[PDB]
Amino acid sequence: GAVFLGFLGVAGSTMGAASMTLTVQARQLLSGIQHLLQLTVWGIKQLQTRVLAIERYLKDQQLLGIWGCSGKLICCTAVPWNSSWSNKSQKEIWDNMTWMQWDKEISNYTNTIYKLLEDSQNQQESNEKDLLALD
Amino acid sequence: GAVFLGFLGVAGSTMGAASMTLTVQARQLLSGIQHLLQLTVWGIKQLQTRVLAIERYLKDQQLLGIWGCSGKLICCTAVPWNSSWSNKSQKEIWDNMTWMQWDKEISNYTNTIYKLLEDSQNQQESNEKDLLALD
Amino acid sequence: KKVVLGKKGDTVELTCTASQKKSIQFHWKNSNQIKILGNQGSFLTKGPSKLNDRADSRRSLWDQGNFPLIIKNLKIEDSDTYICEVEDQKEEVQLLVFGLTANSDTHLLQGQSLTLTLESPPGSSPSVQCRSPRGKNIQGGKTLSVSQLELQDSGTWTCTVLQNQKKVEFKIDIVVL
Amino acid sequence: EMVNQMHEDVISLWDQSLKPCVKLTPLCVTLEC
Amino acid sequence: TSSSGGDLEITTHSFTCRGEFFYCNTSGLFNSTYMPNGTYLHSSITIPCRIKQIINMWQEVGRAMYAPPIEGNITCKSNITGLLLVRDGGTESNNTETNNGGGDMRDNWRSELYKYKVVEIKPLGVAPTACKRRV
Ligand SMILES: *[C@@H]1O[C@H](CO)[C@@H](O)[C@H](O)[C@H]1NC(C)=O
Ligand SMILES: *[C@@H]1O[C@H](CO)[C@@H](O)[C@H](O)[C@H]1NC(C)=O
Ligand SMILES: *[C@@H]1O[C@H](CO)[C@@H](O)[C@H](O)[C@H]1NC(C)=O
Ligand SMILES: *[C@@H]1O[C@H](CO)[C@@H](O)[C@H](O)[C@H]1NC(C)=O
Ligand SMILES: *[C@@H]1O[C@H](CO)[C@@H](O)[C@H](O)[C@H]1NC(C)=O
Ligand SMILES: *[C@@H]1O[C@H](CO)[C@@H](O)[C@H](O)[C@H]1NC(C)=O
Ligand SMILES: *[C@@H]1O[C@H](CO)[C@@H](O)[C@H](O)[C@H]1NC(C)=O
Ligand SMILES: *[C@@H]1O[C@H](CO)[C@@H](O)[C@H](O)[C@H]1NC(C)=O
Ligand SMILES: *[C@@H]1O[C@H](CO)[C@@H](O)[C@H](O)[C@H]1NC(C)=O
Ligand SMILES: *[C@@H]1O[C@H](CO)[C@@H](O)[C@H](O)[C@H]1NC(C)=O
Repeated sequence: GAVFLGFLGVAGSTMGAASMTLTVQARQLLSGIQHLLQLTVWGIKQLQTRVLAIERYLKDQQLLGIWGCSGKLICCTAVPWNSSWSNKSQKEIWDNMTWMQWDKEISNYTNTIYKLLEDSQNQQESNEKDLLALD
Repeated sequence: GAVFLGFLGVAGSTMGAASMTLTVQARQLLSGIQHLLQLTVWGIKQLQTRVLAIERYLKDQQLLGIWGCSGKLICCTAVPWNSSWSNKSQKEIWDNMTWMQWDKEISNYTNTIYKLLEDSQNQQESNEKDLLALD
Repeated sequence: KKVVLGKKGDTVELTCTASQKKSIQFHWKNSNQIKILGNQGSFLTKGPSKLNDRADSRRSLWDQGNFPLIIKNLKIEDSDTYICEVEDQKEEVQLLVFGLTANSDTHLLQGQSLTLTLESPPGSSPSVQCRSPRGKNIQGGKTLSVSQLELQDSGTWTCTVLQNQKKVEFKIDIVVL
Repeated sequence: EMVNQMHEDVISLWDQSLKPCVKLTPLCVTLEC
Repeated sequence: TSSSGGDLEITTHSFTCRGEFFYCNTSGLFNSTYMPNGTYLHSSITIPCRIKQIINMWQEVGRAMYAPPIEGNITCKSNITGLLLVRDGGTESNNTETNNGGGDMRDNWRSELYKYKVVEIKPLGVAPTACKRRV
């Protein structure tokens, strides 16, 4: 995906391609089985990138936290979809609109989904207490 | 464990030893309660290691993801064991074959277990939908 | 099996194969495994044998994985199986070298006789097919002789000996006066 | 093969280390005999 | 009992000083027999090993041509760690035994690395328990 990250697919490959290259990125990195006096500064600048990679990585890989699947690579949410948002089915979805040209179709619900998602997380917290109010 | 990682036991100590030093690594790091003009380059080389530590750390500490226990330090899977694989019980298991000489006994099921494990993860996904097909 | 032959005065070539083509460790060792010639990494261990004075090899070829072995100025005692054990197999050449001469040394006369002697190494069952400038196909074993030796017999004689599927040519020089 | 690695490190070291005036090294390119 | 000879570097004590080496014959220290006594004799006294210039390479087959030496006044000391030997063996022998020589570096620096065995970590480990999930 051109960088240490974006590592769950290749551009132009439509959705299903990237979605499945998830597991093969896993399975491919699972087993593991001249230098100038001022190369210093290149190494240096080389450093940041990797850190920042992990940093952002977490930074929302973290805040998949309030989204209920931090750390991992694959959510499934619990919200009712609004056909007003995309109105498409997996067939054309995964095989077409090579994502970069996919999400622009929904460039606006970008935060409405975060809305509904954290909302259902709080929904779960509410039902956990409802269920615990007796035992 | 000789490095920032491998930090859940000591070599030669058989399994039970390392398995329990897990929790005491936790409990021991919980509370927290000359320099040459070219020391630069040693610090530099010192850097990578720590990053790469976290990097690999995650990199599959991450892909404990598809294994259903990423992030953490201790899984319990959900698969039926093949006595053909080791045919041993915790008693000798944990007290003997100081792991380095333990896993070589099963140097081949290395990926069969990943097989069955991700397989049961997908098994859970399948049962979640079966169960949700009505309500 | 793959033999070689010599002429008691010649050299000979003996072959060693290698698949890595890489100059890996070979050693040349005779029947009961004395060390004769050996690649020690990038070096040749002139073994402790009868051949501490003679044997050799084209040295460049090793970085190709073809390791040779020569036996210069063969005398009938250098006649023996060898072996090359490059990586996991022990290719065996077998060298059965001889030579030959005639009885007459400098002086012959017309109507006289001459005989032959072939200095075979032990264990050989050869057959000497020998020629003449006059077409005297002396058909027989070792000791080839003829009761007729004439001025027309002048000129050397292409003598030959078959030792287990090969031969090698020979002078029998004939000079009068 | 750590030993081979040290080996090749050393061979790397020796040549800018040591300067052969005129090195007569051999070569052949495959042409069967 | 047998230093046949050949290329100087396998037999003679060949060692690097002034960048060059000291090449003598099989006359020194190479001789003694052992039935319950040695066979030699009895400060800096003598042994005649001299220098060449046109050397062979331990590295890759093929000659080399070095420089005329320095005027003089050189010295080299040492601390022998050990020795490099193979029986001058065979099947001509009757009850005397002889050892005889080394020129392959891959052991010349392996009387120092029998210890060092490089390994990855395989910090992902498998073991049995009684762990299985909800159905
Ligand atoms: C892209 O086009 C090629 C045509 O050569 C096709 O084989 C490939 O499947 C297309 N990409 C996707 C994701 O379908
Ligand atoms: C989304 O769908 C729900 C029920 O399907 C509906 O109540 C809500 O108004 C919809 N919102 C949008 C923006 O379509
Ligand atoms: C929207 O979804 C409805 C569902 O019945 C479908 O019939 C219709 O074709 C869709 N329209 C568009 C523009 O996606
Ligand atoms: C993707 O779109 C092309 C045309 O744009 C269409 O032929 C194809 O069927 C679509 N994908 C699927 C899965 O139908
Ligand atoms: C969807 O996003 C685009 C972004 O340009 C915006 O213009 C559009 O108004 C959004 N949809 C609706 C219904 O407003
Ligand atoms: C290893 O042997 C020592 C004896 O020196 C013993 O104290 C120790 O318990 C053994 N290791 C384990 C893991 O029991
Ligand atoms: C593992 O065990 C299951 C049932 O316990 C069995 O069906 C399967 O064939 C076994 N496989 C191996 C490799 O032992
Ligand atoms: C294999 O498992 C069976 C189960 O009862 C046990 O009886 C047997 O001793 C085991 N054999 C080995 C070699 O572990
Ligand atoms: C481990 O093996 C040793 C020797 O085989 C034995 O003394 C010890 O009891 C074993 N461990 C257990 C838990 O039985
Ligand atoms: C188990 O692993 C070893 C590793 O050397 C391998 O040789 C063996 O074939 C494997 N078991 C089976 C049944 O193949």
